[PDB]
Order: sequence, then structure tokens, then C-alpha cells
Amino acid sequence: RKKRPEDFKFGKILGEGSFSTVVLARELATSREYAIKILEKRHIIKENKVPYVTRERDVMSRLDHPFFVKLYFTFQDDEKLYFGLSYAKNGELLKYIRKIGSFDETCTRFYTAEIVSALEYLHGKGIIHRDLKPENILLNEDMHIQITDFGTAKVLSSFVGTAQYVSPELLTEKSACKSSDLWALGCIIYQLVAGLPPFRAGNEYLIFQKIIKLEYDFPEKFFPKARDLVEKLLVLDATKRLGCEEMEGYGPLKAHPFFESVTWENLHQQTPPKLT
Ligand SMILES: COc1cc2ncc3c(N)nc(-c4cncc(OC[C@H](N)Cc5ccccc5)c4)cc3c2cc1OC
Repeated sequence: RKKRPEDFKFGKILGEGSFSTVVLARELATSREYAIKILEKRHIIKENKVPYVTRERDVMSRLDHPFFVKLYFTFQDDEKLYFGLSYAKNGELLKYIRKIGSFDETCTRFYTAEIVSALEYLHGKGIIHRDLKPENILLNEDMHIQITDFGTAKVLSSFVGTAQYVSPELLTEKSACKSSDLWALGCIIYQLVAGLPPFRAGNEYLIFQKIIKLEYDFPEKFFPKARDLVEKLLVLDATKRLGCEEMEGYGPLKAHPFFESVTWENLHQQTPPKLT
């Protein structure tokens, strides 16, 4: 039953990294399109990433939700590992933010709700993403979200993500929790409304300085209820963020006035609002 590289017609490179390359492929027997993540075994071993790649596959194997990438199959030849992932036709959320400038209230609410629902599922399995950002949140043909890149995920019973979305506790205690993803969520909501992430500076050190000082400003147009939500997620104390266990979880987060009109139970059945 195991698949081979010969079973596929590979196409364009979708993304390139230091440890992997994601290529679009059409399976010959089925005509199905997959995003195949290809990882060179020598380079993984040389840079000591075996625990990272192993955990990545293990985390993706446990994912069974429409708002997350699916691992359909794995195989290997002499040089490379292949992970067969779901293909998200419409690409990164980041593309759409830069294209339309900034989302309106209807679109901000719907896509934020999808991210919250995704995170609720994810954190309910005791998994932290640790690198949540618009480029890691993809969009399928139906324009629903698909969160990918679990190469730096943490399974709860050491890394530092992307600078602009890094939480203060990671800069202070080197520790990561579920609340770290929720901080990232707050940056993402801000970015959807404002067009740019909240903490911006000339270099990483200067960005990290702004994070620990909570040095950011809202534009005047910023949706009042969206602002209130962001202010309750961008909190230096990870214990005081909406959604976290110490704040009694996802109930209160989902009950926030910004989500008033949201039907939480069937988001992926709903038709997404058009991005204008
Ligand atoms: C139409 O366009 C696209 C469609 C797509 N469909 C499915 C995907 C999938 N299941 N996983 C990834 C994915 C999986 N590990 C990591 C990752 O990124 C991490 C970094 N940012 C940069 C990077 C990108 C690729 C490989 C290594 C590093 C992305 C990407 C895609 C994907 C990407 C597309 O365009 C960017």
C-alpha cells in the first residue's frame, strides 16, 4: 500500500525552507493533488532535527479537524522523507491581507472565529503550535482556513518562533504554553484589522524590546469590540489572557462581544464572507 515518488507527477515548489521543501504533486492513480513536504534525511541528522521531524509527523497524525492540515501518507527513499499533506488551493492568509489592505468587520470576525475554533481543538489535544502567523494559516478552495507547519509544535504532558508573534514569556522564562498561541492570536487579529502586526521595528532585538514593554498602538478606526479582545489577549502575564486555563478556557473567549453574532458549532459549513 505504501506510495512511491513514482506514483506522483510533481509540479511547482509551493515553499522552501532550510530543512524541507513543499511541492505540489498530482497522484497518477487518482488525479488527486497533494502538497508533499520533502525533507532530506542527511541534513536533518546533521543539524539534529530528528526529534523535531518525528514530533511533527506525530502531531499531524493526531490532527482530524477541517481547520488543520491533514497527513494522508508518508514514505521515504534513500535520501528523503515525504509527507503527503492536504493542498490549500488559495495559499496563505498573508497574501489576502496584503492584497486587500485590511479586513472589514464581517471578515475579521469570521476568520478570527475559525482561528479560535481551530485553537480550541488544538489546545484540547494538549498541543501548542508555537509559530502561529498568517503565512502558516492557509485557505482552501472553499476559502476556509487550514493551519499548517507543525515542525516546531509542542506536545504537553527551547525554540522561539517568528519575532513579530513571539510572546513575552518566551523572552523572559524561555517557557512556552497554550497562552503563547493566544498571544499570537491577538497579534493576528490586530493585523487583520490594522493591516500590519502590532509590534514592528528595524530589527529583532528592537521588536523583542517592544513586546516585553507592551509597546504598540491602535489606529483610531479599529473596531471597538475587536480592540477590547486584542487588549485581553495581548497581556504580558500569560495567566491573564482570554482563552487560557487560568481564565477558564475557551468559553469566555468565545463569549466575547466581538463574537456576538457567531455560530460556533458549524463554522466550516458556513459560507465565508467575500474579502473586499
Ligand atoms: C497555493 O499555495 C500554497 C498551498 C499550500 N497547500 C498546502 C500546504 C501545506 N499542507 N503545508 C505547507 C507547509 C508545511 N510546512 C511548513 C510550511 O511553511 C513554513 C514556512 N512558512 C516556510 C517554509 C515553506 C515550505 C517548506 C519549508 C518552510 C508550510 C504549505 C502549504 C501550501 C503553501 C502554498 O503557498 C505558499
